[PDB]
Amino acid sequence: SPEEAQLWSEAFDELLASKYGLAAFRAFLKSEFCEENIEFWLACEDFKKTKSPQKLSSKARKIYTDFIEKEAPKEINIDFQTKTLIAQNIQEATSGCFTTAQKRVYSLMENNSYPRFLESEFYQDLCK
Amino acid sequence: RRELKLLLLGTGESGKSTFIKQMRIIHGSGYSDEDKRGFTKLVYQNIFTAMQAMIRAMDTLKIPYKYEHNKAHAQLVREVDVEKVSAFDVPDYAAIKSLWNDPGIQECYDRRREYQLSDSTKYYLNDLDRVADPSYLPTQQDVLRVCVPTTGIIEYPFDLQSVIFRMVDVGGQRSERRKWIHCFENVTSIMFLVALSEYDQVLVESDNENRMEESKALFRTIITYPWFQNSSVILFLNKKDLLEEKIMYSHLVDYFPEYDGPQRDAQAAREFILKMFVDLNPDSDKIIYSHFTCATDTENIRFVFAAVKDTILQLNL
Ligand SMILES: Nc1nc2c(ncn2[C@@H]2O[C@H](COP(=O)(O)OP(=O)(O)O)[C@@H](O)[C@H]2O)c(=O)[nH]1
Ligand code: ALF
Ligand SMILES: [Mg+2]
Repeated sequence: SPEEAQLWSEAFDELLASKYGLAAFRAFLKSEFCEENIEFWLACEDFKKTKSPQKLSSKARKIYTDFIEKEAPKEINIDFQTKTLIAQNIQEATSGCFTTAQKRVYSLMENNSYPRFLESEFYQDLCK
Repeated sequence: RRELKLLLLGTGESGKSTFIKQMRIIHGSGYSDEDKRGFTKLVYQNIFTAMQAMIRAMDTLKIPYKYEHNKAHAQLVREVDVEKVSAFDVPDYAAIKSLWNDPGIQECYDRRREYQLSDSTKYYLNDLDRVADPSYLPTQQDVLRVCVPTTGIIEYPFDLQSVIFRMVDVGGQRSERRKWIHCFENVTSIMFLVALSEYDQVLVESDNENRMEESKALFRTIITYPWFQNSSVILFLNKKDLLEEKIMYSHLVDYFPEYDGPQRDAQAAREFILKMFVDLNPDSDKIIYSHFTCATDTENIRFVFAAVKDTILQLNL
């Protein structure tokens, strides 16, 4: 509907909340090749709720090699200081190792990608 | 619809998104009274992010705070989430107010070359009162100073009288340079930007490495690309107003020891800077246009772009 959508303009969590919209903003982040940041957060959102130490030391090596490691395929745009930080914690990983950049990457979208999505024509033609 | 594609390039923070906004000013949508309010949230976060960084430096470099209660204020500032900020507290104001005027933090700002600090930091913090005013509207000058990274690649289209210039905004970190590939098709001009200030700084993506030796080698490879030899390359030595600040204490001879020119000259140094960049061209038949710019100055930007608009239209038409 055109109201469920107009609800998302309010704030960035309203867009994440809906399911349909989460697939389209990705389809737009793809259209600006900055999808590696959106996939990472959902890698962190599934990481934060993980329980067993086995799954905590192995999943932690999936996301690193992907988004962090030097010349990583989906290397998200972040510093060397946060990459040095998360480089010493993975050994005995815990729920709050990544959050350092997770919050940086969320800020990287709320302040750049998301606003442009609300100005995008695919969003606005959905709002009628 | 007469179209010409242009590319805005440069190393991490040479002042690219600042141009994109400047183009929106002079020949574009403009920034009305209502739109300025959207920025508010960030301008805050920028000062937070500006401050948070200077606290870590107090740990890092081992500089002591003079007033010992300022440590408890910085501890309060440490634990504030940069993201969830929406209105500006009086205590956090006072916490920021206090620490800025702390002479240990003023000593920490003298050496901002030794770690990462948004250069618009001294801009925001001397006019805190205006900002910390609950009925504060950011000027046009404040929006330019904002520090909002560009991730991925973006097309900001603008229609000039004779032609529709398609500018390409891009991310300036090694991590984002792999993406640049998807836009090199159909190119007429590159607008390579270099931060004149970043001659003594080190890069964000690594330790113990000089930023201009990054900008030199990067620039160098862009040229060598053969899909760009039928395209006009324009150099932009940005942040010249900061170079005048920077040149007065930091000596260029401690970083590029070749420089035969004199110290303490904002001009003499920058006239050697353009020589090092323009000494990296293999092609003698290909020519390099160069303008010096203060990217956050709309009047200085309107003269360089008008002289550049005339430079490009004479080439490809
Ligand atoms: N003093 C000064 N600051 C600038 C100039 N150009 C850009 N900046 C600031 O430097 C930061 C980086 O600008 P940006 O366009 O994001 O560079 P990018 O990171 O390469 O895209 C912004 O916070 C601007 O306020 C300039 O000419 N002079
Ligand atoms: F360093 Al950038 F956009 F290139 F913030
Ligand atoms: Mg940028």
